[PDB]
Amino acid sequence: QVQLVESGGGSVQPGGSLRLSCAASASGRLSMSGALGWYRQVQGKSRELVATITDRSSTNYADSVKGRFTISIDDAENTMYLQMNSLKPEDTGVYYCNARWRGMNVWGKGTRVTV
Amino acid sequence: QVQLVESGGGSVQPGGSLRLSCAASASGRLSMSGALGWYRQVQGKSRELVATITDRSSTNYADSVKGRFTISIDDAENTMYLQMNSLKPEDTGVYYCNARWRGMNVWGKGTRVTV
Amino acid sequence: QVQLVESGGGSVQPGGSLRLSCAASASGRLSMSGALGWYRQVQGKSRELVATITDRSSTNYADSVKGRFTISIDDAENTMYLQMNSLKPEDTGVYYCNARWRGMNVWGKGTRVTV
Amino acid sequence: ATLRAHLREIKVENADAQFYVCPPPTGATVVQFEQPRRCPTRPEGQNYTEGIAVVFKENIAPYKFKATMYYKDVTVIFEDRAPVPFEEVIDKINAKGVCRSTAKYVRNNMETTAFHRDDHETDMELKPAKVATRTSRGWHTTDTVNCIVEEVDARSVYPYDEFVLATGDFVYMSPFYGYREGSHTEHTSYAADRFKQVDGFYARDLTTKARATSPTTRNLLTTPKFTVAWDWVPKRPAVCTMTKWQEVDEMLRAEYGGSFRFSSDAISTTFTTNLTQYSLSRVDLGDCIGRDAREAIDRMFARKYNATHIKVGQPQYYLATGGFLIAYQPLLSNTLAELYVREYMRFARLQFTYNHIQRHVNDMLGRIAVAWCELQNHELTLWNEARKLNPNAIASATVGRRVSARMLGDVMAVSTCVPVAPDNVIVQNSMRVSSRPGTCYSRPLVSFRYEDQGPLIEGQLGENNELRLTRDALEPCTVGHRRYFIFGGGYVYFEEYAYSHQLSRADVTTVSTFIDLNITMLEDHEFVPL
Amino acid sequence: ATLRAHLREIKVENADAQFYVCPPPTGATVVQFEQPRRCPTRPEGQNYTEGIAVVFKENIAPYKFKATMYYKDVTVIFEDRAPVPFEEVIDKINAKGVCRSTAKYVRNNMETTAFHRDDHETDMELKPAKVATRTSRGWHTTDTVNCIVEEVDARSVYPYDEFVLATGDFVYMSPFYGYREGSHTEHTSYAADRFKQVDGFYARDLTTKARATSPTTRNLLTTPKFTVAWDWVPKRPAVCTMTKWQEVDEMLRAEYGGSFRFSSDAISTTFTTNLTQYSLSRVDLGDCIGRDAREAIDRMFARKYNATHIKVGQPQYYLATGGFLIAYQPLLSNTLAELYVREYMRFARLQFTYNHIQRHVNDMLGRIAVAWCELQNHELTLWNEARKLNPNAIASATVGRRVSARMLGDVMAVSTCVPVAPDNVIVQNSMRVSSRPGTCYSRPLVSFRYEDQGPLIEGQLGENNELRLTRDALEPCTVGHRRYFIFGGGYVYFEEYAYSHQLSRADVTTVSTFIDLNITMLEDHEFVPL
Amino acid sequence: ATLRAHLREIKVENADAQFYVCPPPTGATVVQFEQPRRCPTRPEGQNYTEGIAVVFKENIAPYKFKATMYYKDVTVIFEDRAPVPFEEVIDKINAKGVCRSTAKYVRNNMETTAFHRDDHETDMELKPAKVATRTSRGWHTTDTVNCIVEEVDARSVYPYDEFVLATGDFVYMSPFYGYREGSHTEHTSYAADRFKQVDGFYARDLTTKARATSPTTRNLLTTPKFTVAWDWVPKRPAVCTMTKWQEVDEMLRAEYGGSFRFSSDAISTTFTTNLTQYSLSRVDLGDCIGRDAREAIDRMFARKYNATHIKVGQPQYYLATGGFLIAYQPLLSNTLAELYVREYMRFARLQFTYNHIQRHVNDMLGRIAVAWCELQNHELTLWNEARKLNPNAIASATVGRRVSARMLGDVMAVSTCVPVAPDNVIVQNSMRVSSRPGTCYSRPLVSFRYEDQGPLIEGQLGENNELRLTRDALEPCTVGHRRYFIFGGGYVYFEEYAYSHQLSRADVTTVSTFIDLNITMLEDHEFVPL
Ligand SMILES: *[C@@H]1O[C@H](CO)[C@@H](O[C@@H]2O[C@H](CO)[C@@H](O)[C@H](O)[C@H]2NC(C)=O)[C@H](O)[C@H]1NC(C)=O
Ligand SMILES: *[C@@H]1O[C@H](CO)[C@@H](O[C@@H]2O[C@H](CO)[C@@H](O)[C@H](O)[C@H]2NC(C)=O)[C@H](O)[C@H]1NC(C)=O
Ligand SMILES: *[C@@H]1O[C@H](CO)[C@@H](O[C@@H]2O[C@H](CO)[C@@H](O)[C@H](O)[C@H]2NC(C)=O)[C@H](O)[C@H]1NC(C)=O
Ligand SMILES: *[C@@H]1O[C@H](CO)[C@@H](O[C@@H]2O[C@H](CO)[C@@H](O)[C@H](O)[C@H]2NC(C)=O)[C@H](O)[C@H]1NC(C)=O
Repeated sequence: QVQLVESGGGSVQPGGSLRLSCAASASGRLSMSGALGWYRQVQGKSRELVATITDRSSTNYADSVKGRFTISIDDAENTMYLQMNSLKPEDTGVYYCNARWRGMNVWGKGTRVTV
Repeated sequence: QVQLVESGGGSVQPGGSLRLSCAASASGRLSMSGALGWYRQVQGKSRELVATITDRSSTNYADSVKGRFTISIDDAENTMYLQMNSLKPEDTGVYYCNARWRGMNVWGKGTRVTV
Repeated sequence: QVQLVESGGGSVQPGGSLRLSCAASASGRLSMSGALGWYRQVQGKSRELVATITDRSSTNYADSVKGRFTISIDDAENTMYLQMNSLKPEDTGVYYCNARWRGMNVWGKGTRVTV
Repeated sequence: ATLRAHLREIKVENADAQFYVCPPPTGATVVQFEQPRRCPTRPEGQNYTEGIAVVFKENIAPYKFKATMYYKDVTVIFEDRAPVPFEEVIDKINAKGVCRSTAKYVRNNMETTAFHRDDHETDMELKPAKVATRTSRGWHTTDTVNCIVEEVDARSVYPYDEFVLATGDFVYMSPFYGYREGSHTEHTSYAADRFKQVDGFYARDLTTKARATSPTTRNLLTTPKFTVAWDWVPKRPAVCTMTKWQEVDEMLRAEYGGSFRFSSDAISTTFTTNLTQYSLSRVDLGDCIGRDAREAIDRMFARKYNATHIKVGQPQYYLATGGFLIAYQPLLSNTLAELYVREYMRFARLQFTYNHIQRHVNDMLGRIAVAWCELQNHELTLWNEARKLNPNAIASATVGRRVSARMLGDVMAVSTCVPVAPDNVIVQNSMRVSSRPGTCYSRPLVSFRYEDQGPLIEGQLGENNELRLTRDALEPCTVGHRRYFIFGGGYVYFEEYAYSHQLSRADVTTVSTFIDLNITMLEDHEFVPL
Repeated sequence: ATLRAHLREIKVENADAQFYVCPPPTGATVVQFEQPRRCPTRPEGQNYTEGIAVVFKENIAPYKFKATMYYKDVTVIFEDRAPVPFEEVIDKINAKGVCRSTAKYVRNNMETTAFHRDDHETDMELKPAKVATRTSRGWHTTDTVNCIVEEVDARSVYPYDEFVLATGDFVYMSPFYGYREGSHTEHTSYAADRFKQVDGFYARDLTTKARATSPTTRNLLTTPKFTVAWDWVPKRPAVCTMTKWQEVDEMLRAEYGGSFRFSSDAISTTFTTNLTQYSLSRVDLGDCIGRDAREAIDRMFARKYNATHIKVGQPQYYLATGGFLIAYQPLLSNTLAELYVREYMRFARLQFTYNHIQRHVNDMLGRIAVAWCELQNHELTLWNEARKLNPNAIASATVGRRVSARMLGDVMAVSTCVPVAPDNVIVQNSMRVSSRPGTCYSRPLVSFRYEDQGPLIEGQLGENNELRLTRDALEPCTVGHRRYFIFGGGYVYFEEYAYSHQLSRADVTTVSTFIDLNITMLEDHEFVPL
Repeated sequence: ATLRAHLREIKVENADAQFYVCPPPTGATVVQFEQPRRCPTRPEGQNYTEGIAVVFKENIAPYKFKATMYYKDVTVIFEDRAPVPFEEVIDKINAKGVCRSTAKYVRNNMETTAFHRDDHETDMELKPAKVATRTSRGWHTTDTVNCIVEEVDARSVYPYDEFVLATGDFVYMSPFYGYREGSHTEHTSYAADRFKQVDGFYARDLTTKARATSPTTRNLLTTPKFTVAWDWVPKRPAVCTMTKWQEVDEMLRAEYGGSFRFSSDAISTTFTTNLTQYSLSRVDLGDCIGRDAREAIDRMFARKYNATHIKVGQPQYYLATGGFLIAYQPLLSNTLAELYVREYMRFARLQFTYNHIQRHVNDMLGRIAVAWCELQNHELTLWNEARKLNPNAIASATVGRRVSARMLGDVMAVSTCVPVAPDNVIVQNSMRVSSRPGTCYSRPLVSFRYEDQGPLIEGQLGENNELRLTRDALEPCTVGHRRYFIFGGGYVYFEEYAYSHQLSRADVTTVSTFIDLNITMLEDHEFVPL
């Protein structure tokens, strides 16, 4: 079994910056994960793809986010971070971390972000 | 299962020459046969030994045939031949090819030769 | 099964000398024995230790025998010997050879010695 | 006399044996096996009873489909791999059956463009692969830079959020994803720029060059090592959450340590569960589980127990460790039922109340339960050691059909073997290595074809009619070599590393008793050749 | 829908699996196993009969205790070992918890004295060893010369003339020997100068430094390699000469070659004995054997035979090859008893007299005897080959508990193994050898502790939760490596020699039939990485 | 007390175990084993029934005899082999026990004559071979040119056209060929100049030098590698074409794919045949097959089925794949016969007419047939895998007697082993290699003799009392070596590569349960010697 402990949510005014984090138990090494990432829920929508690492060296970002946010990982801490700069009111919602290893899948309890 | 396709029989006047052949199916390699050869039947007798190769390098011939006939093989064509020369009326009969590999034995459908 | 063939017993006056021997069957090699030796019985006591080789290269002697007797072995003859010098009346009794290999124990039929 | 003629004639009737090409498994399908366990002692356990059981497991409903991979090999010396972009797949591969000589790659973190033999950009035709099977068909531009196209099997299991390719690689996108109304809500881990869906797509075979007679919707996805494409279809309708895995003819239940422990002679797994039944009817709307559990229990009872045992009550349900659900119906043999009758005169509720009756039953059934457990550990110990020596034979024996297998750590990887007709196989006349005089092949060299008009493929004869694509089994050449190898319902005899003849299985002696051998065996005397 | 949530939650429940540290056996305990035998033919034997039996063997009454070894290591380059004298054990090790830096040794047959780094004689305190188990505790001065103290298990068996240490070494002196009145007559092979007994001794733990609350009598002995000490206690009172080894549910007896031959399905051995009963009652004063034989025979008869057979007469006793005694009670089935009754109308005495009845029985039972014998040889042949491949698994399966084993020639050496809780084990992130780039470990590296606060010990993951202290299983670093290793109920997945994640046992497919696999398997296609 | 003296006394009475010299098989006798099969599922097959069966196979009537080989070894450096001419065999070997120092051979296609130490042609006497057994005697001139004479076993099978020697070589001439009237018509592949028959021949034993008391007819043949000779005897009178191979206690029969399929629990081979019976009575003149089939079917019926089943009709006959003939008698159980009786109330003809009765039977028996297949495949998979690890043990277990075996590809070669009395074997004191200090033997060295006064042969101790003639099993010497090897009904203990003592089999602990070991085992602790 793998546990994803999520942290770094909150509230800031427009143009502010945040840094979400998702740390994993020893039973799942993030640097070896097949696909890691952050997904956003909005009041009228399903889970949108925000930012992910779909191969140990690849990267993906939503069109409406590309250039503002940045995803990264730390193999020593076994944690991943989503640096979010220059936030907009539209960035408001519930963010959920996800990590999956060769068919095994895991979701974190989504943290709230509001602008 | 192995099969021997025998050919070259016929009628030839005294003093002539003839050449018998016995081709084998891929399931039995004549070059590796323990004993190969030709046997003759005549109205008053059982199968006489005519010519054989009783080891991969040793030829054997009947007394009345020694120096007159010759046995040989072709490993590419998986076929053996009996070259006959200076034919006599006495050589008339039914010739049968035989090949045997370590206890497994095979006989061809005898071809007639007449002088 | 192993058998100990004991010999060399007898009688001599004080100051004399004897040489006891204990030969073993091929099924037990004395030079590889964990503990070899001679034990004495007297009218008023159980088996007293006289002389032993308690490891392939270490010896032991009773206090009243130290420097007076000597134990040794022959690997070719598969036999052990107890050289007894300067015998005294107190040395009178029944001597028994013993050899033991890693839990397997064997005793010889005791030989008498008297002074 | 005459009987030998009939026997000789019948001895020509060879068995319907076939050859098999077993490719090495990639790990796209792995299976586990049981490990021997701590066997309990007879004094343990209480409330023993016998009954009929039906075991169910979570239904994952596998969805198998066909997918095509497109990629470029680059060698410059410096080996690299790259995906074929959508424009090249649609406008050149599907449109004309050709690839560009050019290929983008990365060296020292910088983009670079390779070219075939340093020539200019030009179209190159795709030609079918030589060694490829009729099923896993593929094509390539050569035999630098080389374009490759391969059709492979793919599998997705519930919830269908991903799929695995026959190469062992995963794709973190649902097979049902697409721009359609009911599809853009499916799972995906990739940016929108990495996926493309084409409506009204008309396929063109890279072999026959024939264009398809009907339109389709094709999905394309760019992975950093290849692009993948597959035909989109709407999601399959839902099915029952559990599948009937086993029908257990006799199953003993006992309470141990505040938990029920189940066991049988056949099922090598001893299910563990809580003492309280599961509320199945609240979730089993439409009786997906109830209908099958009732049908199977009644069928098994009627088939055997009908005249010798009595049903205690209605079927019960329990959830066990792992993904299992056990339907269970306890029974009482007629002889045991009479004991309860004679004590009652001084119904299910009575079962565990008569202490003196249950004390006898706990020992009687405890005897059997422990016997089965000790036996199963002995079988598992032998079977698990043999599995390491020959996984192909043990996977095939377990499954009851030929399969290719590999040990992959402590879990077995498996795949299907391709059958080859015996008339399409040819054995080579010699097993000596021409270029390395001191060495010889360990087993016969062969040439074969999957189809009657296909090209001849060079290989080596493996164990029990297996055909291997790599001529790698070798040995130092030793004098006095003699060997009989299994070959299509008979044997093939080799002497001094050279082929000699074929034997029928009837030409070799079959052993059964010492009397058969005492009249045949000799005191063999080695001749020590020069 | 909802049922999958319950299954997903139940899938979190892991089995009560544990790790085991199995150290290599030293040969202090060796066990034999049966060898297949020449099975007799059905025409052999006469006077066949069935019956109940109880097999007894010589009661060796093992006496297990704990002994402490004390010795000095010397390295000068030139390696040597020496025993600690009694004065140092009593006046420095027990009194203060220290050793002298000096150590006497021998070189070129002359006595010499070593010192720590050539320094002067100084006292040095002992520190507990890092790798030592909670039970097999030990201490040392360093980490030249080094003082060592170790506590080990010891065993002595009847007549108690010697004892063996857990190191595999023997001590040719009785554990009960001492200067006390009833002890000075026990066995000893050593001169009086090599032994010392201390009455009113008070121990002091080398760990807690706590001195004992009550006095004891401690024995000390000087062997040429080490000194041994143990607490003396008076000899245990006597016990029954034979012990009940096996209770056989059924046993056939037959006269063959002028001797009885006993055999059953359960017992893999067969007992040979004379046709004359042993006069047990003359030696079995107090009925140690008689009482148990009668109780067991009646219990087994009541448990089965009571309703279908009749006892021929009173129990009999026989002595067989090896250390065995067999109690036996022949039986007659009711259907066979009727034949004797009708043939009498023309009672143990009748049995082998009716040649016409016995001729049928000799063949009817001979059929069974030969069937069991041929079957046992088949099982022994398979089990004995598996034993050579994996002695740890075969020993554990035979015994029903985890044990460590070595093949030691043609006899198996065995030892107990230490359990380790799964939360005290950590798996390392890489399988590559840092100092040797072309080499990798074949199985995962680990770090663990025997107790929750103990120091971390470096090891390697063995087969089936075994933990090995030596990181020595290696391989060349081949490409495309994927592996699943068993690890605490679940599995641990490694890819390209790097740790990635842990799986539950439910995350891997379990096979049972070809139907389960036909819907899941794929025709695997290797991708051949660059 | 006294009981231990009796156990101690009986513990000396070890079993009548023996040693065996197992020479390597040459391939003169090869045997096959069964291969696993993909058997049909329960829904398959029709018209299932049960019955008694008797399986017969082609009677090959093996004819074993003794042959003598004569040849010259030549070394000139340049190794060669040549046959002895008839004149030297008759006028020197049989006349005086001597050979000529000269030997004709061929080098670069030219004839050449070798001489012993380049000396003139002189007679050399034959001395008996040192290593040869009492059965396969041999003699030679030396220990260049060496004259050799060996007596070997030979075998010929119907039609008796050839014979094989114990060396694995064939002779393509009938053992019965000769100049005599009824013999000159037998088979021969060799020219008349290569064969000679001597009437009135009187043999002269090469060891005792005694000339035979009676004349014989001796055949001599010259093969390019050796001359062979044997005593001629007139051909054995004819025997019936089939032999009774198996009496099958219970056999099921089913119709599948327009062919019958037979199966049983005992017979691992499932026979296949046409639906039409064979016209046996037209060929079996004198009822050699008929009489035995009727007699054996009645034996098995009377022995078991007599009270529980009814015979459907007279025995039937079928010819199957391979050389088999199956006599069969279908049966109906008393409880099944009642269904046919009650269905008639609305006799072989009825069996397959009542569709509803047969529908039940097809499933009821199909259940058993499939269970037996799955079980047999599991046994074959394990047995065939073990066979590769130890062919000597698996061959001996299969046959029920000690035999020497070798794998020879995919077909096992077999030969007899020579027994040696335990008092004729001596174990050497050390297992170190004197000339190679870093190397030691893996198993003990021995010295033995086949007969009580024969010369001592040097060898090595193999597994389970086997004696090997080649001291070739080696290992690098290691510290702390301890081993127990099986040796004549007991064990032999070696420590640090040196012999120490012998143990009775009763001196080692016999395993049974964890309770027996928990009281004996210790937590073993390594001592790591210097
Ligand atoms: C065996 O099963 C019976 C029920 O069939 C258990 O008996 C019940 O135990 C509880 C707790 O003590 C009582 O409240 C009930 O009144 C009992 N029911 C009956 C019908 O007697 C019993 O506990 C089980 N055995 C074990 C070892 O737990
Ligand atoms: C074939 O096997 C039989 C046993 O089935 C062997 O029979 C023995 O033969 C010798 C020599 O004629 C007799 O002295 C023995 O009395 C026979 N024993 C039995 C139990 O009948 C026979 O030795 C074997 N054949 C050969 C050629 O050795
Ligand atoms: C089978 O057992 C019977 C005894 O129950 C044996 O018969 C005895 O044989 C001796 C020696 O001939 C006679 O002195 C006795 O009078 C016999 N006793 C009875 C009661 O008949 C018989 O020998 C045994 N079978 C075999 C093969 O030895
Ligand atoms: C099962 O066995 C019966 C015979 O015992 C087969 O029935 C016969 O079929 C032929 C061909 O149609 C008819 O000519 C006969 O009249 C039938 N005989 C009887 C007694 O009914 C039947 O075909 C077999 N089943 C299968 C599947 O082959």
